[PDB]
Amino acid sequence: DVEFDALLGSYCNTLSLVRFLELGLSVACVCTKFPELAYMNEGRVQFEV
Amino acid sequence: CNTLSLVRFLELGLSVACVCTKFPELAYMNEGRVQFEV
Repeated sequence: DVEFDALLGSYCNTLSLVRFLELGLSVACVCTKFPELAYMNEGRVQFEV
Repeated sequence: CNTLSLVRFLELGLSVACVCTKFPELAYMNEGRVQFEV
Protein backbone atom coordinates (compact mmCIF):
# COMPACT_ATOMS: atom_id res chain seq x y z
CA ASP A 1 0.00 0.00 0.00
CA VAL A 2 1.25 3.47 -0.93
CA GLU A 3 -0.41 6.53 0.58
CA PHE A 4 0.38 10.20 1.12
CA ASP A 5 -1.56 13.25 2.22
CA ALA A 6 0.09 16.08 0.35
CA LEU A 7 0.43 19.83 0.80
CA LEU A 8 -0.17 21.84 -2.36
CA GLY A 9 -0.70 25.53 -1.79
CA SER A 10 0.11 28.67 0.18
CA TYR A 11 -0.46 32.22 -1.01
CA CYS A 12 0.15 35.65 0.48
CA ASN A 13 -1.36 38.95 -0.57
CA THR A 14 0.63 42.14 -0.94
CA LEU A 15 0.15 44.63 1.87
CA SER A 16 0.12 47.91 -0.04
CA LEU A 17 2.03 50.59 1.86
CA VAL A 18 0.39 53.70 0.41
CA ARG A 19 1.98 57.02 1.24
CA PHE A 20 -0.05 60.12 1.96
CA LEU A 21 1.77 62.21 -0.66
CA GLU A 22 0.41 60.11 -3.50
CA LEU A 23 -3.36 60.57 -3.55
CA GLY A 24 -5.27 63.52 -4.98
CA LEU A 25 -6.26 64.80 -1.55
CA SER A 26 -2.64 65.69 -0.83
CA VAL A 27 -3.29 68.89 -2.78
CA ALA A 28 -5.61 70.59 -0.31
CA CYS A 29 -3.21 70.14 2.61
CA VAL A 30 0.22 71.53 3.35
CA CYS A 31 1.53 69.19 6.04
CA THR A 32 4.69 70.32 7.83
CA LYS A 33 6.94 69.07 10.61
CA PHE A 34 6.61 70.59 14.05
CA PRO A 35 7.64 68.57 17.09
CA GLU A 36 6.56 69.42 20.66
CA LEU A 37 3.03 70.46 19.65
CA ALA A 38 2.01 68.52 22.73
CA TYR A 39 3.79 71.18 24.80
CA MET A 40 1.73 74.14 23.65
CA ASN A 41 -1.61 75.35 24.91
CA GLU A 42 -1.48 77.77 21.96
CA GLY A 43 0.71 77.98 18.89
CA ARG A 44 -2.16 79.38 16.99
CA VAL A 45 -2.12 81.37 13.79
CA GLN A 46 -2.90 85.08 13.25
CA PHE A 47 -3.43 86.65 9.82
CA GLU A 48 -4.26 90.04 8.26
CA VAL A 49 -6.53 90.98 5.40
CA CYS B 1 2.93 82.39 16.63
CA ASN B 2 2.66 82.12 12.86
CA THR B 3 2.91 84.03 9.56
CA LEU B 4 0.66 84.09 6.43
CA SER B 5 -0.68 87.45 7.51
CA LEU B 6 -0.43 88.66 3.92
CA VAL B 7 -2.78 89.22 0.96
CA ARG B 8 -2.08 91.14 -2.24
CA PHE B 9 -4.18 93.07 -4.70
CA LEU B 10 -4.27 95.54 -7.63
CA GLU B 11 -6.75 96.52 -10.34
CA LEU B 12 -5.88 98.07 -13.69
CA GLY B 13 -6.10 97.23 -17.41
CA LEU B 14 -9.87 97.13 -17.78
CA SER B 15 -9.73 100.15 -15.45
CA VAL B 16 -9.00 102.29 -18.52
CA ALA B 17 -11.05 100.48 -21.18
CA CYS B 18 -14.63 101.05 -20.02
CA VAL B 19 -13.61 104.60 -18.98
CA CYS B 20 -13.36 105.35 -22.69
CA THR B 21 -11.74 108.76 -22.32
CA LYS B 22 -9.75 110.81 -19.81
CA PHE B 23 -8.62 114.35 -19.21
CA PRO B 24 -6.25 114.43 -16.25
CA GLU B 25 -5.25 117.56 -14.27
CA LEU B 26 -8.35 119.54 -13.48
CA ALA B 27 -7.07 122.77 -11.97
CA TYR B 28 -9.00 125.37 -9.99
CA MET B 29 -11.95 125.41 -12.35
CA ASN B 30 -15.42 126.94 -12.44
CA GLU B 31 -17.17 126.04 -15.70
CA GLY B 32 -16.55 123.47 -18.43
CA ARG B 33 -18.21 124.04 -21.77
CA VAL B 34 -18.34 121.72 -24.76
CA GLN B 35 -20.48 122.86 -27.69
CA PHE B 36 -21.86 120.67 -30.47
CA GLU B 37 -22.25 121.61 -34.14
CA VAL B 38 -24.27 119.22 -36.31
